[PDB]
Amino acid sequence: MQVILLDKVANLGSLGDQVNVKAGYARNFLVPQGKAVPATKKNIEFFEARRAELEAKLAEVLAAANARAEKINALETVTIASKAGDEGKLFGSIGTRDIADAVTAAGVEVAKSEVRLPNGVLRTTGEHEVSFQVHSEVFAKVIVNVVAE
Amino acid sequence: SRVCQVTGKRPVTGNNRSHALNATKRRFLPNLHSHRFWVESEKRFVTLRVSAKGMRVIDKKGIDTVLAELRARGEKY
Amino acid sequence: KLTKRMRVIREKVDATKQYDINEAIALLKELATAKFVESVDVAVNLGIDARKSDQNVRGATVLPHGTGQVRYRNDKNGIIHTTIGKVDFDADKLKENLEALLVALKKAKPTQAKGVYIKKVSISTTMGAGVAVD
RNA sequence: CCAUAGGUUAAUGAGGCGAACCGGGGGAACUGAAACAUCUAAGUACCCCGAGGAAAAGAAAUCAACCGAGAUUCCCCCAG
RNA sequence: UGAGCCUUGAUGUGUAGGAUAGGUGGGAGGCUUUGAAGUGUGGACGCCAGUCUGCAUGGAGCCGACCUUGAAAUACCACCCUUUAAUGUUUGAUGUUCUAACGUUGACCCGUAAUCCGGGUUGCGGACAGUGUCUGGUGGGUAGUUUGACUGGGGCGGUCU
RNA sequence: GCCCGGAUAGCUCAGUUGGGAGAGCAGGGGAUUGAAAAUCCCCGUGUCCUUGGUUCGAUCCCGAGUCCGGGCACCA
Ligand SMILES: [Mg+2]
Ligand SMILES: [Mg+2]
Ligand SMILES: [Mg+2]
Ligand SMILES: [Mg+2]
Repeated sequence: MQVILLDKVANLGSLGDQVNVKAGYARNFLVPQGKAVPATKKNIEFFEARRAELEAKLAEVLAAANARAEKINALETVTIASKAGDEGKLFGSIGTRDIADAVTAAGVEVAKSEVRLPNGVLRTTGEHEVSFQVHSEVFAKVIVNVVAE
Repeated sequence: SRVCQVTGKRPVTGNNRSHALNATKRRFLPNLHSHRFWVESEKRFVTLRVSAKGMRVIDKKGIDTVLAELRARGEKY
Repeated sequence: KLTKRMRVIREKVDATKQYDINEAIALLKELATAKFVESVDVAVNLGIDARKSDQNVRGATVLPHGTGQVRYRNDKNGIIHTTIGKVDFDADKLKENLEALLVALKKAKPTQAKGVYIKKVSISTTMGAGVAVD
């Protein structure tokens, strides 16, 4: 398939490229969430006419994401309370949901797609480093606390 | 019924010719597959029972044109 | 090991790609670099499987330009190496010199020879690199 | 959230029956071959959907042969 | 990771032979001050005879015509062979991770007075499974049939030109 | 019809991208032991399936043929 990128894709290229992409990749991933559009001549000319204002919105979105990363890094006041047992054993688990609830109560309605965790899900009491991906290049680090209430 | 919703491909009937040319009635079925298509103009996911050819037709024309043809000829999706 | 003479030879000849006779015989004209006159040599990894006994070829050819009667016999690897004159001979006449060699080579095609009869022909002088002929 | 799904009301229309003929979706076997499987019966019987007074088809991406004809349908030859 | 292809290396020990004779064709000029015969130093292979490679100094020397041989020098050049190593390139096998197709006969919410269905949230699985077309094997589960004539009855035997 | 494998000493099997025909078991003789066995020593194998060719030389590298097999193909 010939498709026109709408965004910075990891391996395809930058905003605007006629790349020969596989049909499944374009149909199921690139097109549904706005990242690419088919290489129809109508779309090609329509994209080449208005192209200049796309990088403007892209740059302002990237700047906003960079600002969000600094904001959530500076917040760093995250606490989750759950009834846990002795020996630092957490009965249940603190998940991305609880993390998103705490960062919602702290900052601005942070969703649960950007939040990232290692293979483990912090099943023990302690302070853990939580990863956030506001953008494709944004790497944010958050400190959390858990209470065995 | 095994009917492609885009191309109207229906199961057809033919023969099973053997080496001795014995013929027994058989059926050719369309390669149908339920699929969810991202309809951007209404921000929806429309589910269609479509064959592979019909999916390729949607690929060429665009989902909007195919849905326009559908709701023009009835066959509510 | 490698010397300036050999690196300039491989700089003059890019044998990784094929060449046509019209300019490849001019490549041999410019490869003529020795204190003494050299002799032009041609090697074809010819397609007959001389490893098959009946596919062996024996032939002869009289050349108008001289060196003028030459003989040739295929080896086990299936490669014909022949010299058909000196290097100072003009490129034009050497062209029809190897063309006469080529037609004398085709006239003796064995019926058992299955596959491409002429896999490739390369030309090289006494101290020159192999240039493919097309 | 919007929206959409869904719900209610109003208007319009359809339902079913019917001989044959017609278009389409499926589709045998007995039989013949002096047995039988390719083939035949036969796209016949039968089932189903769809209509109309008719239906279907129809204005060449057709034939022809270097001359030409000029949509479709039906009849007689061609021709067993 | 295999395997194909290109390019660079190493690679060749029977007998006389100087000694670790790859094959063919051309062919004594070529190597060399931009470091030659040498001299100490680490290994690769090995038939334990040896060949090749890195480093140190050297500042022009070195290879052959001959004894032999099926085969000549082993000065050199080109093609290629058996094997092996490296780069590059091509296809192929797995294995791992991911989610977005797809599955969900997991949970929750809604249409809704609903153990259907459909939508939504979510979990799990995940390019697997499953299905469509084609294809090798299997397939009395099912179907259509065949299973000769002569003959002191038929069968058995025998026979058939 | 196609593809592949095998034929080597009495037996069973190695053998190298060609440079001399092997190895076990069998057989014979010898040794040991009172005697025997088991061990130990010595001995002697061959159209290398056949035939032609390559080669300076062929078990090998081919061509052709015989037999033994394995798989596949096969609508006068
Ligand atoms: Mg009959
Ligand atoms: Mg039966
Ligand atoms: Mg019958
Ligand atoms: Mg009878």
